[PDB]
Amino acid sequence: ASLTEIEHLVQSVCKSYRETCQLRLEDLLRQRSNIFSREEVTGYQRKSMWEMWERCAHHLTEAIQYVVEFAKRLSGFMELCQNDQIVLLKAGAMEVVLVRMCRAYNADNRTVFFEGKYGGMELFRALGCSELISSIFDFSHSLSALHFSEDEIALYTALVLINAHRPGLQEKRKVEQLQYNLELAFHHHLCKTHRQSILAKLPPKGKLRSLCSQHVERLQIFQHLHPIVVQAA
Ligand SMILES: OC(c1ccc(-c2ccc(CN3CCN(Cc4ccncc4)CC3)cc2)c(F)c1)(C(F)(F)F)C(F)(F)F
Repeated sequence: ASLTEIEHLVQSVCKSYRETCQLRLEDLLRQRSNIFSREEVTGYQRKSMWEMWERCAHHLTEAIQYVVEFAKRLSGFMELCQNDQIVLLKAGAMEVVLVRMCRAYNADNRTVFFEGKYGGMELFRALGCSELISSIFDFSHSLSALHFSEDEIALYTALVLINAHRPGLQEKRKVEQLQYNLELAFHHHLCKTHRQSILAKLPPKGKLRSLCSQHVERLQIFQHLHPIVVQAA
């Protein structure tokens, strides 16, 4: 692993992120003042859990599609067998969506960009999932305090996906090598940018993991009775 190779991996991972980040940072920021009105919030709260579930399902399905496209552009991911690609994505795609979410989160007023405007967590009341929604807002509140840059999100979410400890992998050594390469790139870039300090402030991978298991359990109990077909890209 030469300096030139490490830096090419850095630049490469950051390019794939730039091409598959669903929402441009500039828009998210300039729309921070565009907040749902009290009447609009009441409108979301009056919807049935079934309508709200299908709006969130569509929103999450779309975001997962971008995370999948992100993975496919990661050096070496496509050279993995189909089984390992699926294992990695099934275990990590929703964790990455939760990480990316902090870009759309405004720590000042505790609102998130959702269907065109910023709203607090009371927007999702109809789902009857206050505790879980609150946990998701707290998680992205923590990441916002770190001031995650776009390249830190790119490199960190690459490491969420490329994890040689996911059970079910058939080529563990090949994933281990990809993982260590990405760890090198991530650590090298933090040094270049003077951001060593965030390693210890990052959440433990078990925090993100537990958050997504509670997520998917409610996810399946919802889709068990209300399926939907979404678009592509
Ligand atoms: O698990 C449940 C659940 C219900 C709703 C959300 C949910 C949906 C949307 C948002 C706002 N988004 C976050 C993702 N961000 C992606 C992104 C960000 C930045 N750049 C590119 C892409 C766009 C903004 C927040 C939360 C959820 F996460 C889980 C429940 F808890 F209710 F049970 C379910 F499904 F069962 F209903």
